[PDB]
Amino acid sequence: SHMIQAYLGLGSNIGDRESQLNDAIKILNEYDGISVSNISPIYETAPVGYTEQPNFLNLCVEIQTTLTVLQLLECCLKTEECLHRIRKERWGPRTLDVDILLYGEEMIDLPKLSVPHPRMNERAFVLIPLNDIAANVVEPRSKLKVKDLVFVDDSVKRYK
Ligand SMILES: Nc1nc2[nH]c(S)nc2c(=O)[nH]1
Repeated sequence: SHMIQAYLGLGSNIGDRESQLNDAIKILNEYDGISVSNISPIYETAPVGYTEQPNFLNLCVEIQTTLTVLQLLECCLKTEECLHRIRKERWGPRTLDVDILLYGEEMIDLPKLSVPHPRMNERAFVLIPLNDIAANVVEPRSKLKVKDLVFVDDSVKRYK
């Protein structure tokens, strides 16, 4: 029953984006082994990867968890599946991504999962809201605290 502090990155660009983020946090906190303990501000962020698609809202969440990293990944996938479900066929699918950004101070390298997220230091839509709740946490690949990894990116703006 060793409690680990972990940080998750959440994002949605289709549908009621703020509602997708809020629901994901609520679902995650409903698992017995996960307690949501802090939430970053939401940021609106230009899309990374394909450029012709809507802007994302992104945030990060701090959790206190007794789950293993792979148990945590299970809860994340179960939460994505759930919030992807269509409401009305004609309104289209909904999106939500939930990624594990940090799990304690551990480095994990498995075929099914790398934590810290391996290219997360490339992504302002991760590091800017991460810095609001995890400024002093050391990211173990780089050995930098989040506050020192974070960089200026004008494509990421506070949403509210
Ligand atoms: N800004 C931004 N771009 C993204 N591309 C994918 S895929 N996922 C995301 C995301 O969550 N945010």
